[PDB]
Amino acid sequence: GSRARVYAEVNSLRSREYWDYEAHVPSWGNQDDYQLVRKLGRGKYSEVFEAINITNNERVVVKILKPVKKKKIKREVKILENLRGGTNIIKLIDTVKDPVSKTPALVFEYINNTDFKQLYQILTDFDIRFYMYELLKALDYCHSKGIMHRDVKPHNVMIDHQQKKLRLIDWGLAEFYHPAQEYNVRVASRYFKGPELLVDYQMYDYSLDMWSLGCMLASMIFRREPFFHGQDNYDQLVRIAKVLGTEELYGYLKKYHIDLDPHFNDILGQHSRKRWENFIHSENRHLVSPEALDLLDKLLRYDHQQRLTAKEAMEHPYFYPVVKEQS
Ligand SMILES: C=CCOc1cccc2c1-c1c(c3c(n1C(C)C)CCCC3=O)C2=O
Repeated sequence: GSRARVYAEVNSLRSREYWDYEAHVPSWGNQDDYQLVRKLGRGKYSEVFEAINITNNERVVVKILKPVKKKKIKREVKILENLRGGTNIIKLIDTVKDPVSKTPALVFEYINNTDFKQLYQILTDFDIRFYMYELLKALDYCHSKGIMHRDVKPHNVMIDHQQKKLRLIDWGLAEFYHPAQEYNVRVASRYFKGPELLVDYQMYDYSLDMWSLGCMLASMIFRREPFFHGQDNYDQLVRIAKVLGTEELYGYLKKYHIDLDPHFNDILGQHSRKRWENFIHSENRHLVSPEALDLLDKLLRYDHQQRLTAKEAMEHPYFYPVVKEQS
């Protein structure tokens, strides 16, 4: 089997009520205090609005939850409660219901997001270090709280590039980590799915989020977004293997006794592991240092166990300029 190298037992060591979200009873406040201003987006199970609290004029974001198992709602609510105060985790202001329909909604702090497509073409070297460090604070926090996000991607990382504020949003796929538990591999967005998901390995952990973070780092330093652009879940693994290597994939599978869907036989081909320097060219050279490549190499690894933890990544020399500035 497999276990997280960090925070493996932290839910076991807490009160059952911490992680037994099905038993959680939220306190549902009154949505009538909020005026919806504009639609910001629509997810598979929610729609999101900018809003104003009419009682105090606070600008907020209201996530109206579409009908789903109330179990999934309790999970997201309990996770957000447990993460209260966490650095760079979106702040849950309240849990409310339409007082007539009883439809639930989550009220979050507002962030003035700069859409990532334009932003990621204009970041400086220091900006990338800064924002990756801020995102790592959120991941180390949630991992330390026994929670895997399972959907790290640019669309879930709100960045106010004027105030230099970052928040990790959309905890609707997040789950509690318990050692030896088998999890659904149908999580994360295609381009950010770790190889463990793509090969149907269910005994994954916090390190899934570190793969996704590595994908984001690669896209920022190299200016190829998304970095691994699969056409489907099968092709996603092929795109990874064309960089990390096919023999290297097979060694990973063998180590964890992972069975490979035979449809991969016709599409993986044979590929040597590539040097990360191969992705450097005149348009991105100013963003790519030895430190950046060393960090990236330690995140984008097949073996989920040997990827850096969020804390190990934060301690890497790549972030020394950020730490010194935050003196
Ligand atoms: C214009 C962008 C700002 O958007 C914000 C800002 C603050 C807080 C949140 C969002 C947000 C949330 C959620 C979603 N957005 C957006 C991306 C549409 C979509 C998926 C579900 C979700 O939770 C926030 O919590």
